Amino acid sequence: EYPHNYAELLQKSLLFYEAQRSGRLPENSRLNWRGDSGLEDGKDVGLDLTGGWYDAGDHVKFGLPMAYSAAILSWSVYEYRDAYKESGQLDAALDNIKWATDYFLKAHTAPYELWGQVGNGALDHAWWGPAEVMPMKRPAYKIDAGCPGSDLAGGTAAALASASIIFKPTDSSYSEKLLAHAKQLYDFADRYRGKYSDCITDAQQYYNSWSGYKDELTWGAVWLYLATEEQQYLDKALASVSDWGDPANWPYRWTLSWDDVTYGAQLLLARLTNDSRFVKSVERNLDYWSTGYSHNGSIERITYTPGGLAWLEQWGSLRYASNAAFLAFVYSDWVDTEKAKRYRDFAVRQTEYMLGDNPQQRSFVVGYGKNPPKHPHHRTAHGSWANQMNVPENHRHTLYGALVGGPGRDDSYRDDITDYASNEVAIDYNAAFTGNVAKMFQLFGKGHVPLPDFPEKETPEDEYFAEASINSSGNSYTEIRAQLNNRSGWPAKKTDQLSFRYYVDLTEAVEAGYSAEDIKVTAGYNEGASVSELKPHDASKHIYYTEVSFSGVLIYPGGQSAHKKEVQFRLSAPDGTSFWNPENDHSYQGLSHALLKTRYIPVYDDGRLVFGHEP
Ligand SMILES: [Ca+2]
Ligand SMILES: [Ca+2]
Ligand SMILES: [Cl-]
Ligand code: NA
Repeated sequence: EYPHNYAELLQKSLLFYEAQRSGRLPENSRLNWRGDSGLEDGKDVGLDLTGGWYDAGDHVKFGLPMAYSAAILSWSVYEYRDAYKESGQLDAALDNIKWATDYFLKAHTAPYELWGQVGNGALDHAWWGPAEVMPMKRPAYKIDAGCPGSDLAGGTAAALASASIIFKPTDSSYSEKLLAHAKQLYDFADRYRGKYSDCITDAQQYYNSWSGYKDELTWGAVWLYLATEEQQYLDKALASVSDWGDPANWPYRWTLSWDDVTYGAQLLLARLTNDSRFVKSVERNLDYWSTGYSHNGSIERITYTPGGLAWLEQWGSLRYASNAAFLAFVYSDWVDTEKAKRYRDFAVRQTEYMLGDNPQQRSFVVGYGKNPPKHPHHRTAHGSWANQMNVPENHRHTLYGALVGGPGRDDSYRDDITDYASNEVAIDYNAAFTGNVAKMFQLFGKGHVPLPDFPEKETPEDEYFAEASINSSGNSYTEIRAQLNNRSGWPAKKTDQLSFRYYVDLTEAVEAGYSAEDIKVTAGYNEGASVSELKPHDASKHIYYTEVSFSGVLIYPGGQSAHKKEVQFRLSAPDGTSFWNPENDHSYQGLSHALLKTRYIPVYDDGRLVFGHEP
């Protein structure tokens, strides 16, 4: 069997959020395959909008699911702080939530203005490569008083308010700052009513506000109550519920998600009030998800796969079962009735399904457990240099901790980078899941310890190199074809100051009465390089080189044309001479007429040797 370690699992789930980081990364970052990215986010609107999380396997920063994810992560630290502490993961949980809330503070530039998206969906998704080298424009979009977004603003207010609670013990001034912004955002949500996707209309095609904003208005208010213990916010929360309509008709067949936070709001209000409206609605939902909801005369129950997974729909199936399990866990830690036992058992069984107890006999958490998914739908972890999903054929990097979309309604599943149902990853997928892992550690994790010095720095493959071949060679010249490659991935990096050197031995020239001045270096077919005349490398041994420089030419791992540039160059002794001998030339060794990588044409970036061997 797989020997589960819930401290390790929790550690890895938080490492997933570290892999999602946009912006300038700290020096002490645990992932050597992530570098600075999105550094111009907000420049088109004159703001520093850098930081935050990439949503999924893409690089749009979608505000509504980012707020949701930070809120739920904060919620689980609020409920299960001791589990985070004893598993060693509290510092990492706070540090990862702070990455999101720091971005919310930058996005909240004015009391009634909130930047809600960076990146355009079509522009971002049309290109398949690592975040560090994104070549497209990344526009920023906002809501404000003239074009509001009570769902986005309310959900971000909830994220800041919940975060303000969990940061207070270790950073009271940051806590106070989070809380002050949360009050402003909630006033924005309350006073200027509308769905954010009616204003940031790009979001309609990815994170449409299907449920509207009445749920976020309750959600933000109750979180502000929990964060201030001021009665006005509880009153506002309860008043906002009147817009939910007749309590007999409250929905119960969905679950907590980035779109519908009704299920979180009513659960929090049930604990605060014991009002039968919220208690009954919570239990209708969790009955429907677990044993079945009894109408007195019939039993209504969510679809279950034959393998035991509670199956809501085709996309992010595991995310939905995890979100339900988190509600079940939190409710079963509150309520005293038999429903506490039934919901707890449900939550454990669903969590055990996605950790390996399923017909596929495999974990659905990348880099954890038995036979985890190897091909999650994730641009930067895959690391294509060619703008193609099947190049390379395996991921360059391990996206530790990511919960994939998972099986279909018949437990079917395919570990395929293009299978979006199976292998999508996303910050909202991992948010409640992270809390469920904390609870699994509390319940079953005695003696579980996290992994030390983890993860190990990945050893890079060849990232910068020339492939070269011999065009022709005579007794007075050598002509070379070269393609200078940037296939970087540890981390991927844009390079516009790449160069290489081609080394020759001129001993036979000196013996014949000639010198380096008599060799002419010329370019033929050329995609933007300069080729120097010969320069000395070792004067005593008559070793010279030509410097071939693509200075000012952008080369980067983002497409078949983007990752390489070509130049053909010739080194010529005077016409009619016969001394020229390439066979003792350092950079000529092993070359054939077929283009092939060579370690003897060293490559430089801004003058720094980055690959290959000098003589
Ligand atoms: Ca909503
Ligand atoms: Ca020679
Ligand atoms: Cl290209
Ligand atoms: Na693989």
